[PDB]
Amino acid sequence: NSKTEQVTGATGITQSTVTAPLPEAVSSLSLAPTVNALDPWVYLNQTEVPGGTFTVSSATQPGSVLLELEISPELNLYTSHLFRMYAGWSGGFSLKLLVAGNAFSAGKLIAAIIPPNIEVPNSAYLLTGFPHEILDFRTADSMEIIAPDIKNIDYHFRGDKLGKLVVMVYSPLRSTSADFEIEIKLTSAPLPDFKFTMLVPPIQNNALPIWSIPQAPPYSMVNPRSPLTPVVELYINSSYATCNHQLGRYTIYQGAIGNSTFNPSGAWTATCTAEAGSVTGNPNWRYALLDLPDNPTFDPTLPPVPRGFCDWGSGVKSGNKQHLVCFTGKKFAGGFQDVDAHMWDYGDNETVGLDNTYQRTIYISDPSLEKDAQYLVIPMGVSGAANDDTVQVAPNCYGSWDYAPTVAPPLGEQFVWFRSQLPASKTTTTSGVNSVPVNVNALMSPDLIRSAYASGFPLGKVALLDYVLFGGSVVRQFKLYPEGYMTANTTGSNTGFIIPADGYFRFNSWVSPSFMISSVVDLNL
Amino acid sequence: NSKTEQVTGATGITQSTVTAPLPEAVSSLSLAPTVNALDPWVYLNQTEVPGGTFTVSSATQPGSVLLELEISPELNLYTSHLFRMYAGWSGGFSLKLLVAGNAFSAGKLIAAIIPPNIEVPNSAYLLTGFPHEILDFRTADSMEIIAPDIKNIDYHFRGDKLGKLVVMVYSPLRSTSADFEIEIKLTSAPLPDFKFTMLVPPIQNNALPIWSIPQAPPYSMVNPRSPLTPVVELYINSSYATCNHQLGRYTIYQGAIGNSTFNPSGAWTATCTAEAGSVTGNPNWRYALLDLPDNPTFDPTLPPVPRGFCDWGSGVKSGNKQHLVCFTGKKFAGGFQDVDAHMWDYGDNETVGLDNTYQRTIYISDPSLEKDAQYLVIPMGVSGAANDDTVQVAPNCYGSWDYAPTVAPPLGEQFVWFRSQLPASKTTTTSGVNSVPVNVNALMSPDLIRSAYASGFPLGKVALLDYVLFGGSVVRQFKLYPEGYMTANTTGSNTGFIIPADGYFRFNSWVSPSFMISSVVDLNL
Amino acid sequence: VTAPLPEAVSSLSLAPTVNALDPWVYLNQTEVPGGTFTVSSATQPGSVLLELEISPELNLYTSHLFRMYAGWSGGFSLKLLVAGNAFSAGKLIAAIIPPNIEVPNSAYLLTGFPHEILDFRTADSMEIIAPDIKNIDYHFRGDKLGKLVVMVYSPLRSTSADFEIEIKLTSAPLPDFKFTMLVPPIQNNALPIWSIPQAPPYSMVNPRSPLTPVVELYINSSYATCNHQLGRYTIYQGAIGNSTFNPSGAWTATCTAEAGSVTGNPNWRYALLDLPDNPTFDPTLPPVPRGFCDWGSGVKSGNKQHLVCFTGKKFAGGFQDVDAHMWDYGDNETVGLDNTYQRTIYISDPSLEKDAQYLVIPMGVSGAANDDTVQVAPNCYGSWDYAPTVAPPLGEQFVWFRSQLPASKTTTTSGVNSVPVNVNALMSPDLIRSAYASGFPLGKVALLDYVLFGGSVVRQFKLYPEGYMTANTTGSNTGFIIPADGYFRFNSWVSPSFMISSVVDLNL
Amino acid sequence: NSKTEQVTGATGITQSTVTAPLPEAVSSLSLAPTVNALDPWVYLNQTEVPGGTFTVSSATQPGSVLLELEISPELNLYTSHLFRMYAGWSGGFSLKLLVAGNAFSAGKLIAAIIPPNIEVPNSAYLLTGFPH
Repeated sequence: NSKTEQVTGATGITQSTVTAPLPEAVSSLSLAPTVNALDPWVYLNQTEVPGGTFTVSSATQPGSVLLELEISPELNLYTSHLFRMYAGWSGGFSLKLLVAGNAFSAGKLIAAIIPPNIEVPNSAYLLTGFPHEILDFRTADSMEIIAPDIKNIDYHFRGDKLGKLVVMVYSPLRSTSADFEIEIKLTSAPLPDFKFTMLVPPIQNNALPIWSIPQAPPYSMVNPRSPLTPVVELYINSSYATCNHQLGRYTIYQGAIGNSTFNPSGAWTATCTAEAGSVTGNPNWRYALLDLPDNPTFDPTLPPVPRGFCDWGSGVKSGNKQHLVCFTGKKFAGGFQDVDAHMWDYGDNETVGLDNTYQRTIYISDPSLEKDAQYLVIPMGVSGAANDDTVQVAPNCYGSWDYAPTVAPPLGEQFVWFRSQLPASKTTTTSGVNSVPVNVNALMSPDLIRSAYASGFPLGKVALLDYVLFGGSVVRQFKLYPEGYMTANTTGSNTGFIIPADGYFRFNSWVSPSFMISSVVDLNL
Repeated sequence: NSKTEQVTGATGITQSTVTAPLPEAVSSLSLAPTVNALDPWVYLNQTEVPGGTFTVSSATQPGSVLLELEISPELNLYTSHLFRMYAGWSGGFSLKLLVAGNAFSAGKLIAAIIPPNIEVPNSAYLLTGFPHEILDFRTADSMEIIAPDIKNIDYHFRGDKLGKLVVMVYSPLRSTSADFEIEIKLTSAPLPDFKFTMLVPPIQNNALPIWSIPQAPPYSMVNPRSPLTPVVELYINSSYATCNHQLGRYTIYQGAIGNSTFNPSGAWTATCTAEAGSVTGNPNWRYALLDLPDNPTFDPTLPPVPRGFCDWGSGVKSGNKQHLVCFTGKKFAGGFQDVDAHMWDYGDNETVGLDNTYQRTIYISDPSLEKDAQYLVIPMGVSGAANDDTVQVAPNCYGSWDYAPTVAPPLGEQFVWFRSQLPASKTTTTSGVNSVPVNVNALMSPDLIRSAYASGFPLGKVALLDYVLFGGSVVRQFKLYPEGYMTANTTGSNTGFIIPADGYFRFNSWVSPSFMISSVVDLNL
Repeated sequence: VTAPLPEAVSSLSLAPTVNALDPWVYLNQTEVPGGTFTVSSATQPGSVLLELEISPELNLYTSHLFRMYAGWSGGFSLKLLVAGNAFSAGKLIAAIIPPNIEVPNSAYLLTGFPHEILDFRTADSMEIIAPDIKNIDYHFRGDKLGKLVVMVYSPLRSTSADFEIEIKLTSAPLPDFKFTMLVPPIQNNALPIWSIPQAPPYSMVNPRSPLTPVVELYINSSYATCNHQLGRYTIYQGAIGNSTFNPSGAWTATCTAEAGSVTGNPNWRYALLDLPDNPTFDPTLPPVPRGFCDWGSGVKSGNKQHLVCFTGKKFAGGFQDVDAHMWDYGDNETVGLDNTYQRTIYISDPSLEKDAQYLVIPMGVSGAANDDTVQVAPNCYGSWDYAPTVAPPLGEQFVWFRSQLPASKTTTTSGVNSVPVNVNALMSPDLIRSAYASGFPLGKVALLDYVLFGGSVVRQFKLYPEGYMTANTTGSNTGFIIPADGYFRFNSWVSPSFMISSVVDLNL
Repeated sequence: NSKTEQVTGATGITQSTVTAPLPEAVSSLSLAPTVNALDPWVYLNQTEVPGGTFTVSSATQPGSVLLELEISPELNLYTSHLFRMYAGWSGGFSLKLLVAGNAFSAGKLIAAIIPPNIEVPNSAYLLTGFPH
């Protein structure tokens, strides 16, 4: 049907319609062993769907899909919670489309039902070929879409392909003011024919509807790329548009990726085997060969480094002017002796095949090194001319082993880094290397992703996180991606922006990867 | 009613009775805003209650309470899961008491309903003063107890005092065989009058019915008392009947306790301020005074140490024969210079008030230390004559600050320690201290407790954990207490028992603190 | 009759042909092919005793019939045959797990599923309805199916002398059970009955000593594990580790020189075994020629024991001066080469010139080598697929195929001297042949009768799909004699937790 | 049918059942030249069959067959004697299985009818595939 409500002041109308673009084939549930009814009050209340908020404005509708949601129990909060203790489900949902339109705007919206195994077109013209419903910004407030549960079986087990709701702009938004926006909110409630099938213990791989983040401050976060230094501040740099690190790379799906580990402190120390020969032109740059306890046969499919070993950058070919600093000793017997700060770097300069690379072979700048002895390596700083930027860029990774892929934030927003201050190691005698102060940035702390593992991310959504500072305002707002990085909308460049690490993360909602954060941090200080 | 079933072979009978010791006053739910019905199949199935398993054998019933369970939605698995999305509840439960009795045994059981705000007596004779039901081991298989929901209000909000089921042995078990036991299992299902009241978002402080532990191996666990060394093995020592550590002390309720921290690697390094004077008789044992960034005014209510600082033991008064080893440098400018392995210990020997104590003041064994300069301290080993036992016993804690209380395992079971091998720091020149190899044990890794925080422990129960080794058998079985330690039943002494750290923890069930683990590890190798 | 989960008759309107069963198959209760298990006082609570997929394999007749049909539908009726006693008490839980749901490892979680409490006092002759849970009209092959899980709820305690309760499931398809789409009877479901060919053990080849006939089945209390890479076969992928189906043809290998002479023993010269099947030196491929010897000598040994092989120089179309030389794996100074099943070996002979290719035919052991030393194979490292170390369940010991290697005595300076030694193998390929020809039921273990003396003496062994036989034994013995002239007779399919009633008395 | 008798002293029960695992197709004897009836008292008395005694104890059931008897006039003593003066026979037999069991023992027995030209399996699991 359709209901028309005259707005306050009689300057327009408001249409609230109920539409069923596709007739529903109600499953008889004949093969369902049990038909588990829901709480009748679940049908009667409408909850915001995860990822069902979008803002239509100018510079919108070049062909984009505003929201695309699978018709499933995950739409409603209470059905999503209930499904954890159930094995099957059936029945459609009542999709309520809240539109914050105005009588003095212009433009149209189209929402369509897309059956399973059908790709979503990137054109409203094609989208009109689906069971659809046209919406006008001048008079719309709420479209109740009776979304059917399209299926060729009596009830869904987990993993089945499901129908989708796709909403995109049909005609571009127009308004006199350039700042006008259209808030679009979608809420769901199961249809009265919705049922669950078997009672099962509430342990599932399905993501929790709400992720509860412990109020752990960022300073209590271990820095994967600098375990011995606490995280002191959250960092944003417009220059750092790309991360290639192998440490601090944790993914919601397949655990720690690249060379990352869940115990950065325990995996920070590594041992290397000494061999004869040195870098050409530098007789004291003795070659070393890192031990691979997890890859004893040195399979190319396995990482050519110990797990969690340092991935700091030292420049392309910069052995003359900068290096890496590690504590180096020799294991005499039941321990290491004569441990001192030595000078080291990856590769051997010149050949780009293995220099500035994350391979097995390294060199240590001291003549007393003798072969084939085992030597301790604890990377602890940079010495010659290294700054924050050169240590930010990790050495490249080659081969067939599963290294962490290079990632970049979507255009318009920057990475948020866990920044720690690495102190310098000054020396007054000739036994040191006289390191230099430097800051180390990591994409992501292991523990917060660990907290995310228990709940999990709905597929496929990114977590919108509120970062609360000193009891309420100011509240910063970030997006956490399942790939293991966190971003924020920015204006300006401000290479060196600082956010205090005294706050705590608070889960806000699930949003699409293309969602724009309403709260934009101004880089310009 | 009562049903008598003749056993197979006619060598006895089997009584399955339904009893209602206390009549139920069904709440009219007149003030309930909504009455949310449950899935009818929830009423029809019986699930094992958390902590509702006990084994009656010989050396039982000296007055003990076998099980004591509050009548609440937490009894049933599905009601416990459902209650997370509800604000109130009402109605009783159908408590099914499975008894694995035999016709050729002897003894009796008594189960009673105890109203709220009434203490549980430790005598069956007193327990007969409650609404009770007598059970005989010869003929019992299942008593259905209609447990009422005793209340003076229409429905329960969270936090209300609830009635209890208490089961204890009425007459001692007797059998010809000395190894005979009585498995006692209790299962619950809500009564048909059970209802929920308001629909609320499923975010509550209530503990999850099932705790999902990630399959993180113990070697990937950070060692709080030795962050730089990975956990290599799980350790059991019959001698270690008491732990007084301030690191590795994490509690499900109030976070990290004592001096423990969630980032052991980041808090391992500390700085001290040098002052004039040395320990009497040792001019080179220069006094040092640890900096307290979190306690700048040095309030006695706050810890007199930096968070997460080393709590290793060095003996009562043993400065002559053993010490602690730390890397010590002086912060010249923007970093520390001349960092070398130095010799240090808590207190100043002699006075027990501050020596072998966890207070602010320490001494460092070098003459070149000058005051009042700031010095780096990274504890990394022990030098003189320290062994595993002396480092196991942490220095004592005094004052009004909230230090981690000394804990001991209940009689019959021993602590399970996260053991790591700390390598020695040998020196060939005169600039070292020549440390000694030693092992460091911690009660509990921070991350596993962190995983426990998301789910939480039901109050008040301990988690029974299966430790699976190399794909199934052998499966070791431990109890994890909310205070932050893990135990196991043992036979023998075997000071130095070793359990591989390659497994993973798997949650089994919730049990009472007094529960005896069926799987007993034999200490004698 | 108890039904934890109701049966929903699946109409079968979409079935092309509804193939009705023989009506007498419904009326005859038949033992479940694999639903046999034992409960003992040593069985830990919460341990899974029986995992049964609700499929046409629950009944002997339907299991045989299913090989002709592409689809099926309908549940089963299960009857408990509990050989209980008057003295034991305990509980069992039988839960119905719907498809695509993981089986929990604790009784606490298992009680969440539809279930039934089985008390040994009254569990006998109790009827269990095994529902067919599906959202489709009928099942195809390879579809996920519901499970029947039987777990110990209360441990079996006895008021008298301890007894082991034996429980057998008996099944009959429910009257709604139907088949669809007749297909040729070559389908993948394992045969409910396995017909072992009549062949004595002594007619089988010893994988770890092809040249020596197996003359004994051997049980040792001290062999708690097996790390061999030879004689390792599985029902699923056949030969595993470095095992081969032609041990005799794969026994000989060749090696090449290195220009090295071992640090400490100049007479010991290394060698690099060539890998015709691994010429690209792939770490993920075995760094050993296929089927090559995996005898063990010890750790940091060599001054007291080695391996003996026939070594010759290949000149042209043959070999030069084949003589018994004395060899061993890896070096003798580093872990990862010594006592490691890898490419590098050393041969004790002064004359081993540059880049020459030398034949290697392992033949025995020398020095202070013992049966125990050769029993333990060298370790395996790397990412190449090697056979995992296996151990029998507690209370059961491996049954070995024992051979008698004769010594080789030399009265001159040419050649070395060997010591008599016995070599054991987990399994000859001959027995497994028909086994994976017919297949094993999912998760079940073949119970075999070793018929001896024409039937007067019959030993019972459990043949695991992983490729070893275990025997229930009492007492301890460093070596047990079993004649190899008998033959194996298939008894039934049992769960791996089943305890063999007939116990071998080792201390005789 | 089935009859349950309570043992003396009430320390157990005793089941005496009558079972017909395979329905009998009674021959009409249409081609029989004469149908020679037996003494009615022969049907009424039960005689021990030759070879129909076995002792089940420990070290038993490794797969063995305790007894295997052909259904023939040789089962009964009087029918065996009578068959000597007769050329043909038809009809089944009432096989009574005396078991000296006790309530405080454990174990089970399976008895099956095996049709002609079918080999006897050496496994109880296979034997369950017969009318048993």
